Amino acid sequence: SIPPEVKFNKPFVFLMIEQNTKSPLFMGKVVNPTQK
Amino acid sequence: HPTFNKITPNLAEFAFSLYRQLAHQSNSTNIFFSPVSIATAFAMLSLGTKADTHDEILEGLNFNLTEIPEAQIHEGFQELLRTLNQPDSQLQLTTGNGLFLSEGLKLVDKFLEDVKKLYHSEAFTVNFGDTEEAKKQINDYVEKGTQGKIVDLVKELDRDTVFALVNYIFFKGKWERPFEVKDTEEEDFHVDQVTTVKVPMMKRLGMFNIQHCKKLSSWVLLMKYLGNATAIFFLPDEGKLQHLENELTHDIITKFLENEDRRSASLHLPKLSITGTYDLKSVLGQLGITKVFSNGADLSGVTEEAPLKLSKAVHKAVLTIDEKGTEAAGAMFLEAIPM
Ligand SMILES: *[C@@H]1O[C@H](CO)[C@@H](O[C@@H]2O[C@H](CO)[C@@H](O[C@@H]3O[C@H](CO[C@H]4O[C@H](CO)[C@@H](O)[C@H](O)[C@@H]4O[C@@H]4O[C@H](CO)[C@@H](O)[C@H](O)[C@H]4NC(C)=O)[C@@H](O)[C@H](O[C@H]4O[C@H](CO)[C@@H](O)[C@H](O)[C@@H]4O)[C@@H]3O)[C@H](O)[C@H]2NC(C)=O)[C@H](O)[C@H]1NC(C)=O
Ligand SMILES: *[C@@H]1O[C@H](CO)[C@@H](O[C@@H]2O[C@H](CO)[C@@H](O)[C@H](O)[C@H]2NC(C)=O)[C@H](O)[C@H]1NC(C)=O
Ligand SMILES: *[C@H]1O[C@H](CO)[C@@H](O[C@@H]2O[C@H](CO)[C@@H](O)[C@H](O)[C@H]2NC(C)=O)[C@H](O)[C@H]1NC(C)=O
Repeated sequence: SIPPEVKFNKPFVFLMIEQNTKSPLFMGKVVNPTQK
Repeated sequence: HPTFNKITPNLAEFAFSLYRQLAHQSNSTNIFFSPVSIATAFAMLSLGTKADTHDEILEGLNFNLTEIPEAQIHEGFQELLRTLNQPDSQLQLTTGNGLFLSEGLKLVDKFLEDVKKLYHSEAFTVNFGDTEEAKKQINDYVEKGTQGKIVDLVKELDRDTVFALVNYIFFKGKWERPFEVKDTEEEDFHVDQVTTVKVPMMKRLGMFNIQHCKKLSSWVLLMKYLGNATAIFFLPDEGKLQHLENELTHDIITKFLENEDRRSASLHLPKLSITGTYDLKSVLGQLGITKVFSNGADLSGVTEEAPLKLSKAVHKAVLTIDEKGTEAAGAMFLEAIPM
């Protein structure tokens, strides 16, 4: 596909960062988004 | 000049290293923490610590005491916390640190002053004889701070509790490049090789800060918030999930953060609500933090009346990502009892 298709349709890691300090606010891993 | 980037890389490396412990626990469950909510709780505790048990804490947090004097780490934290609780005009972010102390306690008036100054902490007198009233009063603080997102932090409060150290963090910010709701459409998510979950998937076709590192074997997406926050997503190549996790290192993050080059792409990513609710004791154990959770524990920095120890280290965080942004909240709970 063009432009190429980037589907987050599987377990990914993510994290949130404050810019000024570049300090790691939150870090996560999503294995299943229906498991709360 | 500034202090937060004297501690930042140490935070960062802690987080990851904490992560890998959580990920070693179950491969089957979502993880979500706030490395800052955790880390600052154990440093203003460490103010009240001495010898071995002090050292493990600080050390445990990825600090290397020979290379950095104790006194500077807290100056660092004093700065980090100042800077987080600054008024970003578009983004809302708040942290707070609280002590809840039994009426009967007499403290080392220095330790008190230290936490008040450095970690800008708040101090409350309670009566831990009325367990349910004390439980209430704490959970309100966290409810009030996390604006209603974390409500039951402390489920089981111990009868003989001498003090509680609680801290929170609250984040609510918007995308710069927000999703158009009309496009959000239910698709498949492939949890496991045999489990398949239907999810509302947000969609945009545009010019994103995306790239792919053969290094990480991943795709990497950077989403700015309006204001002084940024979200970073990593999508590992099939089979390379564990690789991704081991490859993560602070400096790699900083590299990405300096890149601002956009690629066009077709981006589908889920809308999210998860939580993580942890009893950290076993995890911090592997990270080498034992003694505070032992009868070896020295907390003579706190009070002289009795030898204290730490009984519970229980953290909770909650994520919500939608098309307009994200609201996330975490909190750390530490309870201390006599031997
Ligand atoms: C978390 O980590 C886990 C690994 O620790 C990941 O899970 C593992 O994933 C693999 C995927 O390949 C699973 O295997 C599948 O097994 C299906 C058949 O199941 C029977 O036979 C297999 C052995 O062939 C066995 O593992 C099963 O448990 C079950 O048999 C049981 O076996 C034991 C031991 O002999 C026996 O005592 C029991 O009596 C017996 N029966 C019962 C009822 O218990 C296969 O059909 C699957 O094949 C597909 O996938 C293959 C891999 O791609 C592919 O090559 C094939 O062509 C086909 O497409 C598959 O092999 C594992 O069972 C599973 N668990 C473990 C412990 O290994 C998990 O994905 C991960 N989760 C994350 C990251 O989210
Ligand atoms: C502070 O950090 C340094 C660098 O990581 C540590 O020193 C190195 O440690 C490894 C493992 O023991 C040794 O193989 C290296 O030779 C050390 N480097 C040097 C230059 O000596 C150091 O151990 C840390 N401080 C403490 C007290 O552990
Ligand atoms: C994110 O943080 C920056 C600081 O890096 C904020 O900018 C400062 O804002 C004040 C006004 O509130 C100015 O008077 C300062 O000069 C600014 N810059 C610096 C370097 O201190 C900024 O407002 C924040 N949010 C956004 C949306 O930019």
